Amino acid sequence: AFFAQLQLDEETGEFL
Amino acid sequence: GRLIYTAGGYFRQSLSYLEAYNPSDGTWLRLADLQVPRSGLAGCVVGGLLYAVGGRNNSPDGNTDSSALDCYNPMTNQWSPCAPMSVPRNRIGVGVIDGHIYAVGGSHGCIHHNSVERYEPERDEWHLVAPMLTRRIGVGVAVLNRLLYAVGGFDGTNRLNSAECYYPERNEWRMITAMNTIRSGAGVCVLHNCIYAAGGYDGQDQLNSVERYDVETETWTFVAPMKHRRSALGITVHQGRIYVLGGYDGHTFLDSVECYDPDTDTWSEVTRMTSGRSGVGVAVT
Repeated sequence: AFFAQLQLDEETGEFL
Repeated sequence: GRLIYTAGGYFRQSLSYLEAYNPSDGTWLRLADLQVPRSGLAGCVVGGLLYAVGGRNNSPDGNTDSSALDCYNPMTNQWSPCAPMSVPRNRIGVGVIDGHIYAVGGSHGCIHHNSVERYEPERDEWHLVAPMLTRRIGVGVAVLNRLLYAVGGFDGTNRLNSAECYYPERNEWRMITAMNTIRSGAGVCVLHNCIYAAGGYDGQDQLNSVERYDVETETWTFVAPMKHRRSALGITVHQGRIYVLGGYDGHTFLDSVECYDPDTDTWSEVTRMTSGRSGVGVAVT
């Protein structure tokens, strides 16, 4: 709801 | 002869690529795109057809986990949708027994699955089977002597060194000997009747180590390590050698394809993918 910054997945490198 | 197919993956967003590598002549061929972009999927083959199972479409427009099963026929260069799974499964593992596809673990949003389901191509139907003892995403799966093995992964809290196996005739999972190393997002496959686990993430760092399980001795033993540490790699076997494709190492998205020759216990980098990516689905036919 707060338009948070994306977080890095340490294993896959995807940002979500 | 047979080709190594790689489908999907991730670099900046989930990808739609389907590409085939020919180990005999070192060439790549670009084939028909996936109908929906996918990363964190798994590939397998049944009756000469390539299946792409689960994953997610992670793009700047948002993320959607996938319950999709899609079938590629190399003879037509076309994808065909099949019946979807009961639940979306990102970072799924798959195995084939008696021409049925087992879909193991994976996630749907924050849910980390212990559930397992089985697809029968002749009926285009999925059926739930007994769930694993442990929730597992980024789980390595292989089949040995018609038993299904689920190796490592992440349970929602902890990365795992544990492994379990499923006996279809009893519809029951049991824990086996744990690996020497915690591995989430390893590549797991069967080669010469041993289960190999290559790479992965140990909770702190990506791994280049590789270990193999022998059901006769109930022991995991290290073999030669890969040159490049990686997790969220694709793994497959072609003509008695293991190939690992892509992955992530905490700093970069790998394009490296390394080949393990069990007869010499050595790895070499045999080719590179057309671009770096993690979370690919890979299979050989």
